[PDB]
Amino acid sequence: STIEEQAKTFLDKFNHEAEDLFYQSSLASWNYNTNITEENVQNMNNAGDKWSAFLKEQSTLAQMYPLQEIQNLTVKLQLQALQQNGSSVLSEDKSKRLNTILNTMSTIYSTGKVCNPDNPQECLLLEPGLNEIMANSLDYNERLWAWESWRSEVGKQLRPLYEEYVVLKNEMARANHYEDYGDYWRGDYEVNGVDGYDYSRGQLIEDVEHTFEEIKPLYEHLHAYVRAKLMNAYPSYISPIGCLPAHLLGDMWGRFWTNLYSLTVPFGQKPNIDVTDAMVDQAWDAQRIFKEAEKFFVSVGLPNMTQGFWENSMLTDPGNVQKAVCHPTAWDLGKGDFRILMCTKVTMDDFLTAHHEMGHIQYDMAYAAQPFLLRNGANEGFHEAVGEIMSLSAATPKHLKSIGLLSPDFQEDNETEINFLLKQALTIVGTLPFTYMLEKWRWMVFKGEIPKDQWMKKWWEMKREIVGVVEPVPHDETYCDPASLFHVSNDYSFIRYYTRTLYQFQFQEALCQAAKHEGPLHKCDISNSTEAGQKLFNMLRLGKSEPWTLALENVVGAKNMNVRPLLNYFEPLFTWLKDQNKNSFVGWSTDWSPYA
Amino acid sequence: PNITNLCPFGEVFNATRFASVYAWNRKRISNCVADYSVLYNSASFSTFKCYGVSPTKLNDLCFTNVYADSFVIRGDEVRQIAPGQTGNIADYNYKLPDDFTGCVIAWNSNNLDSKVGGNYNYLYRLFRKSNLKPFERDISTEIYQAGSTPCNGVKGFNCYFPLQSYGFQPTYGVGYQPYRVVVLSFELLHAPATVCGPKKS
Ligand SMILES: *[C@@H]1O[C@H](CO)[C@@H](O)[C@H](O)[C@H]1NC(C)=O
Ligand SMILES: *[C@@H]1O[C@H](CO)[C@@H](O)[C@H](O)[C@H]1NC(C)=O
Ligand SMILES: *[C@@H]1O[C@H](CO)[C@@H](O)[C@H](O)[C@H]1NC(C)=O
Ligand SMILES: *[C@@H]1O[C@H](CO)[C@@H](O)[C@H](O)[C@H]1NC(C)=O
Ligand SMILES: *[C@@H]1O[C@H](CO)[C@@H](O)[C@H](O)[C@H]1NC(C)=O
Ligand SMILES: *[C@@H]1O[C@H](CO)[C@@H](O)[C@H](O)[C@H]1NC(C)=O
Ligand SMILES: *[C@@H]1O[C@H](CO)[C@@H](O)[C@H](O)[C@H]1NC(C)=O
Repeated sequence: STIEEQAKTFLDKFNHEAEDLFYQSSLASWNYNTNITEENVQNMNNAGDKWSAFLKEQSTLAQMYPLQEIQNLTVKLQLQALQQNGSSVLSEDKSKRLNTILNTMSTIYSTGKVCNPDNPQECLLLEPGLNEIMANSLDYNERLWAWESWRSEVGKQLRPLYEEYVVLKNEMARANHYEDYGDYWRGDYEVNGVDGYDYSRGQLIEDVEHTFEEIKPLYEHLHAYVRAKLMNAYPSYISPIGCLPAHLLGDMWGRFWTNLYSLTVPFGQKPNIDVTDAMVDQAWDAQRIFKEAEKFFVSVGLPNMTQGFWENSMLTDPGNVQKAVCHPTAWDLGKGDFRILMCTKVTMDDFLTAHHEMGHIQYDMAYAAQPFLLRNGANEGFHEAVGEIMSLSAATPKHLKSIGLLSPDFQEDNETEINFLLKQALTIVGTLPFTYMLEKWRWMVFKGEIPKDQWMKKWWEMKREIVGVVEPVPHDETYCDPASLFHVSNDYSFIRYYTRTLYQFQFQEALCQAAKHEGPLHKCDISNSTEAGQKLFNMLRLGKSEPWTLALENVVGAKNMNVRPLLNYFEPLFTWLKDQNKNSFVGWSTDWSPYA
Repeated sequence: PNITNLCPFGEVFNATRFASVYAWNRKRISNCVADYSVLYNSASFSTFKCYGVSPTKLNDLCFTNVYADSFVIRGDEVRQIAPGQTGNIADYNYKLPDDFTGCVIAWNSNNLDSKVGGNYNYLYRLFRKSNLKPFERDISTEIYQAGSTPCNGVKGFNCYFPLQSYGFQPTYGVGYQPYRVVVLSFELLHAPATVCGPKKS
């Protein structure tokens, strides 16, 4: 009869057939990932083509129902999600060119192999080897060689490709009624039609700048401390007044600073909280790791894993004969089928990763009651944030003592808390200026604020201004230094990590206040608290049905992303860094004082 | 006395194939001895919810006719086979009256009714203009008209096909795995009641 009832019936038929097709595609992808064989690749490609063609046909059929004649918010949300053209609005030649460019960038990044000139008989790929070289070497010129050679090869290959990519994506986005591709990415956080809880695409940049302005003193003190320690490690290269050299940050791009924990440890004399040896002594299998994670999730009141999870997941490397992707991934295949694909080792990192991925599985299970097109996080930040809160809670010494993995007579003094907080800052605080600078640069590239001849001159200027990292030698416009990273070269949004990092600590403060924890925030464990699990599950059950602002109101009681829980989390470390930086100079100079 | 001529409960519960929820099979059971304690004491049934009568006194009472309706539904759809409920199965596939006397028996059949490729032999009616009356069967395959435009027999815009398959695969969740449901309907009419329980000697 009415347009709204017509859309509801269309959504019902869509949901029903979509769930089945998405299941077939997801099962084909799972069979490819656990069994890398050419027929599995063919089956995955066939299922993906059927899924994409089906989404194209339903997008073509969904647009015939006008949005303004529908009053139910959930129906309007599903219709808004389905009615996106995507690349379909663009011409067939340009769509084919864009797909070809994306595929060739994926092949160039995945199969990029670089080794030293005059010794070309064998070469190393980034993921098997260059990562290990960047994370473990202590040699200045070796890291400089690896960094410059990989940015030379990858950037000189990817620069014309990225120049075509920005133009095609901007054309598609303006054809889709967006200002640029950056506005298309910022449209994930856009809430329209809800009274009071509306969020605009333009508010995201202002909120990110407003939060980063409060991030900046803590990052400045951490940067000064890391600069002093790197000056101790490398005597003459680092200046007291200047920025950090780019190739010394412990990773290939500067994404994380977690590989500098050995060089920058506050109290080396004190022991670490490594529990690897304790699990080795007690013969903890990966099955035991996941069962302990399940015990953690039932302690807080969340549902336990299904029988199909234990039957169908691959939690151990299969063997030599059968090949599988080693990356840990939680799979929501559809129809109540939840699996984890992780090559689990007996390490603390794998144990925390097991908690993180089972948190992903719990988030997926919670919104299974929702319609198919609303089965996602409220934004891209929440889905990762709910796994990261489990990673936060599991890493605490109280959780390790409770499950028996840590000795009951382990002394928790202030020094171990300081060095643990510094490790968490190197992982968590260090990625925030890099993430903000990368997204702001990509937004300015899409917006047209930066001309193509001035991309790199601005970029390093941004990196000195924001990240406090200086280039070793100047780069001209023949280089494409951003696109050496996985997310930017493969068309992925990058603001999810910044939002995830802030949402992580906001959720942590909310659950710890719910659990009546009486100490420091980093000493808080959310186990044994039914009310904390209930407060989490109230947001978890919604999925994408409600605005992310309303979900954040459900957890923390605020309508916007907030920066104060992160600063509260690192407050002991903040005071310690302020004490340790009395002689040294906090802040950096944008001049070429260390090296250029 | 000596009791023979048991009711054919083997051809309902232990059937090699079950019907879909839309074209649900109805078997009229008359003029035999119905032993309900064999069904109640089995551990193979997940749901044995009896409405309007208790299972303990079923083995004593006598009824004129017994209607055994058999079909296959999802795990999450077993709750809709009850008086007063709502959902696609109750509104469009199989409707129970509010004044229902009988038992709803359901058990998991993932072993038999699921194949790795997907078993599309079981269907459910997804749409219809009005809700079903109690104990009504709709096996029509006419194209549903959701819009003003006439369908004219072609599944185009706003015109969809009523019956949709459940692609039952063994790796599904417990709420999506196939469940075989047998509903026993007990009525008493003025005719001589002949479906009686077994009598002790
Ligand atoms: C992996 O693929 C091979 C291909 O020959 C097949 O024989 C094997 O059964 C598969 N293993 C699993 C666990 O599916
Ligand atoms: C919107 O539709 C859903 C079913 O799709 C229904 O449950 C919900 O109550 C509706 N909301 C309003 C406000 O009508
Ligand atoms: C998708 O593209 C078609 C083709 O021009 C257009 O008519 C339609 O309005 C577009 N949909 C949206 C949501 O912009
Ligand atoms: C999950 O918990 C319930 C109740 O505690 C239990 O019956 C069920 O067996 C558990 N699941 C598994 C896979 O053991
Ligand atoms: C730890 O506590 C002791 C005693 O309160 C104090 O002397 C020491 O300076 C503290 N260290 C740090 C890093 O806070
Ligand atoms: C949570 O509850 C279990 C069950 O009593 C208990 O063994 C465990 O120690 C509790 N956790 C903490 C941190 O006390
Ligand atoms: C059906 O099969 C089971 C399995 O062997 C058997 O125990 C039972 O007696 C059979 N008949 C009925 C009516 O359940």
